[PDB]
Amino acid sequence: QVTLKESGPGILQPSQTLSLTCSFSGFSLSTSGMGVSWIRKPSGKGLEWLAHIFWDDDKRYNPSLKSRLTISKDTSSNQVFLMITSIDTADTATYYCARRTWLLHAMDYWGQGTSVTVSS
Amino acid sequence: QVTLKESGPGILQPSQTLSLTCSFSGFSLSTSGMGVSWIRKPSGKGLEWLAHIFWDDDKRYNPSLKSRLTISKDTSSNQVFLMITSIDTADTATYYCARRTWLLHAMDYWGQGTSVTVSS
Amino acid sequence: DIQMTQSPSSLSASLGGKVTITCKASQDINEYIAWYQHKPGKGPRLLIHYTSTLQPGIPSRFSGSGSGRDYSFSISNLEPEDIATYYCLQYDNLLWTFGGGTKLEIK
Amino acid sequence: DIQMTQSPSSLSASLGGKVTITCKASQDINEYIAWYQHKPGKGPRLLIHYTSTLQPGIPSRFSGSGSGRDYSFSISNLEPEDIATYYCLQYDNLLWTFGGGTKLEIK
Amino acid sequence: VAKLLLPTLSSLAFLPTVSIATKRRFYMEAMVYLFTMFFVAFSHACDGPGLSVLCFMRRDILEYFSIYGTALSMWVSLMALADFDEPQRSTFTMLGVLTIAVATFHDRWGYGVYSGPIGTATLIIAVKWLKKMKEKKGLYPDKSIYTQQIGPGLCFGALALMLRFFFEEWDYTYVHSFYHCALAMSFVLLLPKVNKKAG
Amino acid sequence: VAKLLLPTLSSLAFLPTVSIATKRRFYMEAMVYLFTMFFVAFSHACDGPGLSVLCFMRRDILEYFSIYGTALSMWVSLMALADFDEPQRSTFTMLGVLTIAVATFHDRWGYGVYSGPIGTATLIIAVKWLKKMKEKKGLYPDKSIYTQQIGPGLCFGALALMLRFFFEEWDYTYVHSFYHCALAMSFVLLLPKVNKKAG
Ligand SMILES: [Zn+2]
Ligand SMILES: [Zn+2]
Repeated sequence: QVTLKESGPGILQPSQTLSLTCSFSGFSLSTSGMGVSWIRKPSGKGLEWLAHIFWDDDKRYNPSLKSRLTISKDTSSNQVFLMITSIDTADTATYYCARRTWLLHAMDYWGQGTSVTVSS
Repeated sequence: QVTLKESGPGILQPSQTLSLTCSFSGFSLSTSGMGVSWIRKPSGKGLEWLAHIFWDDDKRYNPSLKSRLTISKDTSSNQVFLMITSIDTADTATYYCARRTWLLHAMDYWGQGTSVTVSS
Repeated sequence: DIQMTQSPSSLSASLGGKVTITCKASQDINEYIAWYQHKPGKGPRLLIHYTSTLQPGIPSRFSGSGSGRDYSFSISNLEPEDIATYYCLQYDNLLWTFGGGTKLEIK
Repeated sequence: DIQMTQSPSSLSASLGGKVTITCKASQDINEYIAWYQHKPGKGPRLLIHYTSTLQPGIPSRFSGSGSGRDYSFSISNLEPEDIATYYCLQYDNLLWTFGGGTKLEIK
Repeated sequence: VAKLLLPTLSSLAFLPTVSIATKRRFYMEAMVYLFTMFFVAFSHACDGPGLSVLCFMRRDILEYFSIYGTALSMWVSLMALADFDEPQRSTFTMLGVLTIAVATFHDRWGYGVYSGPIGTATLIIAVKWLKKMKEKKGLYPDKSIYTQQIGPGLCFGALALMLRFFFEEWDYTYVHSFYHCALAMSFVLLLPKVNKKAG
Repeated sequence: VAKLLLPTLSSLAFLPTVSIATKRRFYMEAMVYLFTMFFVAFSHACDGPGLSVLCFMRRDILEYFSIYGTALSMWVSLMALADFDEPQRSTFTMLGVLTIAVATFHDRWGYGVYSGPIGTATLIIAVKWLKKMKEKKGLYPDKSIYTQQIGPGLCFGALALMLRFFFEEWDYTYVHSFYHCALAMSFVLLLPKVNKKAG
């Protein structure tokens, strides 16, 4: 098996920072050439890539949003964490995390995806 | 000297065909590699190229307007003639004719230019 | 980042019929496309991980072709299980970019 | 046909000052630009018939430079006679295309 | 008897190579394989006594250009595998031409004439691909390219060079035919599927 | 006495040529001029008795590559004057390499070694430019290119070849220095102002 699972607050206010957390098994991000990705479907839009984090602790952010993403990792729990700051009605989306490999670079296992909505 | 002169009706109705005539001296279009050009400034716009006619009787038309231009030549009078068909308020312009050479391809003598306006 | 357009935003197709999606990239992306089946209420599956190379455990009806700015994804004699939203991923740059997605529907 | 943009649509310049016009082509046009001085109420004069080659009988203040999609036209210490509308002509294809023209004005 | 003709006739193993290279728009590489096919054929045609009468240049020339042509065919195949941009493509193509020309002159029969090109080509290829693996953080030529061009191409390359430099000592007549065949397949399998720079 | 060194020392006339070609991003042509500068220097260094002790390859090799290098320098200069797209560029570059290599081998000292390239280059150039003059209905390379590259470059070309093939019969010592100088200036003046394919 290979598995990823997305966990977060779901419902919260705008003008806030949210934590999104990815927990995974069948592999470890400590493995050479291994990477974990963050991607979201905004409500009724095509898919949007957010962030990468890699085995070597190298990191990459979407230029449109890079000012308000902070990714990080824990190989003890086998988890990866992403923070979106200054959250807004445009961030009403399903958020996914996915495992990229070395042999082929496109992600080959996605998590089930978790809903985020920001409202009063 | 080299000279070109533009002559035409000036003021006329829309939904009509107009004849524009270019008469020139100092050279003849019978000369090897010689060409005469038609170009217009529409009222308050940048310059617009219309048509070419060449010593070998080869001809070229602006793709935007090509359906309503007919160029022709007379080396006996040293004149070139251009017809614009189905004339419209967009054709309110100053029309120029200019001499292209073989050694350098851009036109090097323009005529003084003649006004065209189409109105009721 | 290199924008991509999947030509059909949605397709209506007969069960047991052929269907194809065309993807056009804004620049040459050196055959680094992957095609995903997003079945609603579940995480997407990887079908094709190069222009044409299928992932192991994917039925042989799925195929892709094309090279340099124009690629195609194809199903031969589609099953009712194949009704999903289909995305192309550009992955040449680490600035990953998706197409708009194609919502396939049964006729 | 290959569209071109002269960066300034109009310029305000001191008599005896330097002034420059930048032309950007939509494709590479292989140094086949010519620059024209359209003095109002008269037929245009050819100043420069390649990127840099002046027409005979043109004062030495006029000069042009650049290559492949970006060219520049220049006057050094301009006279009040030099106040005119300046056009660039693309003449690579026989589909001749002008820039929008730059109306130079005295400060 | 067939052993007279078989070293000459097996030189036509490159006729598939030039046909494929031409179809894939590799027009330069198609010259170098066609040139080699011609000079390898006439190099063997002079040596066999029963058809030595047909060939029309001195042994020195046909010998040199059969070796040079082969060594350059290896080079342009390897400088086609690693696709380079115009200033590096034209430079590295010419680096092979000038190096192999001198190497073939300086010591004609020495394994150096192939070791120099294959060593330099492998260094240039490996440095380009290791830079690209560091940029993309993944196996740069897709596993499909490794399993269907590089692996098979170099497998035939090792087979050809071990037929030429070991097993030619046991027999010349069939082994040198297997060498012409094996090496013609390296020149096919090392080429990309299309010449990308043809547009 | 200076007549010993002057045929060797005047080979450095190509050092401006390689410096200019490198600055204009003509990196392949810069190899061929640098290669020629080296092999022309050592070709003359062996012949002069008072410095014949320094050179380290056999006369046959340095003689061949001084002639081949020069004939290919003419070729790549003329295939740089007529800028070609990638499949034709790579093909016509290699057509020169393979033709001149055989021509220099087959009759080393024959005027054919330069006549073949200059004739073929002029045919390929003239056919490309006449097609482009018919397309544009005007003098295709601007009068500025004719008066500042083609005219001067071929003027030095005629001077060099008439110094080599006529007036070398009257004197070798100074005339062959004027030849090295004249031909180094053809290789400068025939090159375009920039390598357009470098991007
Ligand atoms: Zn052989
Ligand atoms: Zn010499």
